[PDB]
Amino acid sequence: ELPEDPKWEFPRDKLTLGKPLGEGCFGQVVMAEAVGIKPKEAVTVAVKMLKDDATEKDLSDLVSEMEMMKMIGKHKNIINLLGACTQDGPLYVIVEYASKGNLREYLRARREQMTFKDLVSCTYQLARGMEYLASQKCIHRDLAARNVLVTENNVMKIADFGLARDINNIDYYKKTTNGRLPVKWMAPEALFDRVYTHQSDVWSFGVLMWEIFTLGGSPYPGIPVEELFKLLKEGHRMDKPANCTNELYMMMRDCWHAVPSQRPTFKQLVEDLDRILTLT
Amino acid sequence: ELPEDPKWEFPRDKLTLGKPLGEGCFGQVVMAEAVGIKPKEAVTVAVKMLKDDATEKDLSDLVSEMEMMKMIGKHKNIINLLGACTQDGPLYVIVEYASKGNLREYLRARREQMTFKDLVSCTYQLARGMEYLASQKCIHRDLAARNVLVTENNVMKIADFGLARDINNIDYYKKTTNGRLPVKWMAPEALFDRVYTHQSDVWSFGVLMWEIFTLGGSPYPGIPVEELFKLLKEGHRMDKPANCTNELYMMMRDCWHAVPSQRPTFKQLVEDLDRILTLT
Amino acid sequence: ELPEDPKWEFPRDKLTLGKPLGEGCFGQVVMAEAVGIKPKEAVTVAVKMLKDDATEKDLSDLVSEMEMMKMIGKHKNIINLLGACTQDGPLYVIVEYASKGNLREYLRARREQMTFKDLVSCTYQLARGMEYLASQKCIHRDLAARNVLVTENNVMKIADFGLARDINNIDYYKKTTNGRLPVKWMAPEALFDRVYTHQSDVWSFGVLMWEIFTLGGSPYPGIPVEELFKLLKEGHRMDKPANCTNELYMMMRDCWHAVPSQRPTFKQLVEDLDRILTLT
Amino acid sequence: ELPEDPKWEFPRDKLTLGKPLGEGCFGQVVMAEAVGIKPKEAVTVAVKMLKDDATEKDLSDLVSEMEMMKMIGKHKNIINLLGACTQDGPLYVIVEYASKGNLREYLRARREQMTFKDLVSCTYQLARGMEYLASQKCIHRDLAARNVLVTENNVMKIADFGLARDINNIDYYKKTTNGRLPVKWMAPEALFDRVYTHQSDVWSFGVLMWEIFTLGGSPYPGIPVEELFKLLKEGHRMDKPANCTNELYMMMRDCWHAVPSQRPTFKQLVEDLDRILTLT
Ligand SMILES: CC(C)(N)c1ccc(-c2nc(Nc3ccc(CCN4CCOCC4)cc3)ncc2Cl)cc1
Ligand SMILES: CC(C)(N)c1ccc(-c2nc(Nc3ccc(CCN4CCOCC4)cc3)ncc2Cl)cc1
Ligand SMILES: CC(C)(N)c1ccc(-c2nc(Nc3ccc(CCN4CCOCC4)cc3)ncc2Cl)cc1
Ligand SMILES: CC(C)(N)c1ccc(-c2nc(Nc3ccc(CCN4CCOCC4)cc3)ncc2Cl)cc1
Repeated sequence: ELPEDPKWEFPRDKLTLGKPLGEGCFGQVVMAEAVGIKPKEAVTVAVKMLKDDATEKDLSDLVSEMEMMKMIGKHKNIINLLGACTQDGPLYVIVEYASKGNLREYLRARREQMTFKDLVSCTYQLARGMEYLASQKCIHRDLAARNVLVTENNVMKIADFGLARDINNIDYYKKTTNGRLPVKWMAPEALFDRVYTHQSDVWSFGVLMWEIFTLGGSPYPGIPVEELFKLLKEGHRMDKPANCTNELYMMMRDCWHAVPSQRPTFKQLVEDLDRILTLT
Repeated sequence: ELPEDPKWEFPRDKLTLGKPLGEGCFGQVVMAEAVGIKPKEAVTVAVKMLKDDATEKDLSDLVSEMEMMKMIGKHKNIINLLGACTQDGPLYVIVEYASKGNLREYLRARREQMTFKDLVSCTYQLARGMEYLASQKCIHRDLAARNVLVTENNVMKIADFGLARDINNIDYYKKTTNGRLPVKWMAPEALFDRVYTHQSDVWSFGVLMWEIFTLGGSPYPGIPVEELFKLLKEGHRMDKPANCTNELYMMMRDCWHAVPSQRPTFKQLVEDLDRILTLT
Repeated sequence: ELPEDPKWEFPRDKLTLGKPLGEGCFGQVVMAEAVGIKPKEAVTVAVKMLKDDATEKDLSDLVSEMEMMKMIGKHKNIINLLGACTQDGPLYVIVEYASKGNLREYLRARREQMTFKDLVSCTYQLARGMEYLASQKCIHRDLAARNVLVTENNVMKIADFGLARDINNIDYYKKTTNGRLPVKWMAPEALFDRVYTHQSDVWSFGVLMWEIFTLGGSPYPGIPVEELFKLLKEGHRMDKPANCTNELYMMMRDCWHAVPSQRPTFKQLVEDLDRILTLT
Repeated sequence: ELPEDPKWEFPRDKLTLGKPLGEGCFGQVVMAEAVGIKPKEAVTVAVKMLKDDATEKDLSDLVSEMEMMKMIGKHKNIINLLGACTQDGPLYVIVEYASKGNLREYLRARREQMTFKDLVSCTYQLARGMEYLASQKCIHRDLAARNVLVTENNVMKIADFGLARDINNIDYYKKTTNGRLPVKWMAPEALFDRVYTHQSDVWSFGVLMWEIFTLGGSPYPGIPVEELFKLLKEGHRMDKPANCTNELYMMMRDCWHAVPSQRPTFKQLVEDLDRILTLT
């Protein structure tokens, strides 16, 4: 059924599936080996594919993710699309491999020992990735620690574009009902007003920072998602994590302004975060 | 709520609403006069706006239509977006005025007297408009006679982009359930397979030709939409209209091939239709 | 395609279509004559049917309306389902005929002369109809003046159940995104919280009262739907119509309490409205 | 946010969470102990709850499942709803515990040794459960081996009602787009025609039988979900599993008739399956 794309197509015989990296929401990812880089030698990659119980939504999400990674482009703070097996056979999305795993699990481990200087660097990389994304006119809609992978040598890479959208010409004003996004990372306009913008992503980024500075802590601790709907309206916000500069918490609190225009842009988070690193 | 766009914004005091051109599915259009073209004099235009009972879908559709007309661009066989009043007040979408009305009502009238040479010219213009649209990577999804307007001097213009989509980077494979498109103009893959492509639009164009050559006739005469679901699967198609070249009916029948890839592209319909006109 | 229902099926030869009563959102209604009541003589009825450009949504809405009117039952303040032509041919929904037309247009006319005593009676009937509906565990979701018909002798009848739902066992908590309901009649939880209950309908009823006491006035005069989203959050409400008891406006204002549980039930509106009538 | 239900409410202090039984699609289930049966002693139960990354869909699904289990009722071949913690705190759905696990994993294990007589008994129980469900006017929409649990003493229990629907008064004709159902278990009308009936469930049951008689085999072996769309149209079906009576395969093949009305009802599968067991 799927159409063809010559520039991205990759021969099935040059791929050898292996150890399953983990099951997802609309499929699963397994470790693999692919012959084709321009050296033409075996480099380790990750292959996202469907399961037996796949639904049409699962199918459409994975295809969407493949199509998003193509328009986004090449960047070091995001996982790059290497190749894909679409023609005659099961869909395979070939992306780069991240040896350390996901940011959440990574952080919760080292609590060798990790430093504060690292956390600011870690956050800065992510700010850079999101700045680029926003420049490409793409809204992620699912920014979280679990969705950030870390390779060998510790490079921060934003992953999982199954829910991302192309905002180049269309913004989906009053069309995005956002019922499939995790509530604890959603901005108020996303939850109640049927809209999603770059400013909505900065809110989520704010929550991402909290996860980092708590070493993989779960947002709104002790507060179930079901009561968060009214609390968010009341103006409730999370408090400062013991192990965070008073300048950092103000950045978080800034991403959490009820009014979208009053929140900082990703370019701003880049400049300000760059400053703090130099003075660390 | 709506963001701003300087290049397209138009002052409310320079607009004078008037005679209602007709009610639609998600609002209504009225005749107006606007001072701002670069002469700076009063030119007649059409203003699309919401009604009192507007829904959020109605709202989102109209905004979508405005955003689509911006990425599509300037073309003579499509109604151009002139201006828009978004800032502080009711949304107003200012597009050009078509004096004769819609193709369907237009055709059903003259049955002075109209010629066959006209019908081929009429169809050719439409083929040109759709070729351009496809080039801009836009799928209309609602091509029909009622959605084609004709100005003074008889220029064919494709209108109503509330259902159109941007296919530049994303195609919506297995996501488009297409429940809001008129069934008698829908291609089989659109109705059953959760997809919509340029080839799907050629099918609809095929039905548009039938409407033209029957002088505003209603597709599948005597067949209710409710039984069309099974008939379309059986391979049922419409027959040749008495007042149509045997070469024309083959073009229609070609747009109606169950397999999308076996249908002609819009560029082909351009070349072939151009040929027939010269020999008319 | 549609299944069969013996108890409601009505022979096509005993029906004679006629004057079109008006076009709708998902079809149209025309005046007709049907032989079959138990006298077996020609009684005037209204037939709801699809148009040529019908969509699958239009189709599904009309079928839904037919199925809703069956579970709701027999009541004088609601338009009753008389019969239906589903088997072999175009779907026809046969409901009773209302000679005066819709409440909105009706009211805007007489502004012979109508009295205040009438308006309270008119509102009381509607309160009775909605009480019954709520008892049948049905949420209308589209209560408005335009959706209330008035027969000969002036009986108030609630119509148009295409958007109504069955709440008997399922309530659709966080599933109802409500994007197809007119915003000026929607309750805040309906617009922002992805829920709809009987309390949501009382809000709409509150707006219905305003329409009545303004003689077919348009809600939130001078305020476009697009700015109503923020105003509703601010706590903005409509003010008292000159030609309304100070006791009435308090009932309206009571249907408009931000908290659903603080609004009056339909049974309460019945008792209180019954009181005022006796003292009029 | 969630309303209250006295007859089903269960005190949080009388529940002790424990070992996680496994993660799901919209939450997770953990083993627990609850004091309240009418003995008033500690009985093991299973608690379905949300995770930190829960979405509004996840939330709405779990609530839907709780509401479905209430209207369905008490039956031995389905997992019964014991209690629920909704008021003030995280939503907890308390259902009965199944010690052996899910049918799929169960079967794939014993391939002590299991007999053919068992498989017919196993299939018969499931036929009984589904007959009852259909009687209650509920469509499961997700019948599969993975969704059938087996308790101690080997009783077959149908689980996971997050996707189930109430068909009592409404059937959702042309409304059910079914994009969240696993394709390998879907009936053709479900996949292409926007409908779902009891006959659609018999198809899935047909696939369930295949899973049983292959000892937890994966449907359409070697055929990826992506090519199944065209194959299903071509009339392709699965072949007889080596370890299945020629009378059984005919029952499967009967559930797989393209025309819904030509498939057997659940009552029929009950009578016929009951016959074969007696002669085993
Ligand atoms: C979102 C989701 C779930 N679909 C998902 C899951 C995995 C990935 C992913 N993971 C890795 N690399 C990697 C390496 C080690 C481990 C750790 C695995 N773990 C360690 C502990 O023991 C059990 C296995 C995990 C991942 N590389 C690329 C990608 Cl694209 C992306 C999305
Ligand atoms: C799709 C829909 C309905 N929303 C819709 C409706 C109208 C238009 C539209 N119509 C005109 N010009 C025009 C001129 C005359 C008549 C004829 C009007 N008619 C003639 C007979 O007497 C009654 C009025 C009709 C239109 N110009 C621009 C536009 Cl954008 C577009 C879409
Ligand atoms: C919601 C919608 C639009 N689909 C719709 C439209 C019409 C009805 C409806 N209308 C009537 N009776 C009636 C009588 C007179 C007039 C007045 C007609 N009007 C008067 C002025 O001149 C032009 C025609 C209008 C209606 N009876 C039963 C029904 Cl079920 C229901 C819904
Ligand atoms: C659909 C889904 C996933 N959400 C899901 C998951 C679990 C259940 C469920 N499971 C059990 N009992 C049980 C006992 C043992 C094992 C085996 C667990 N397994 C064994 C092998 O080692 C690892 C753990 C599994 C389940 N009881 C009641 C319920 Cl309601 C229902 C749905």
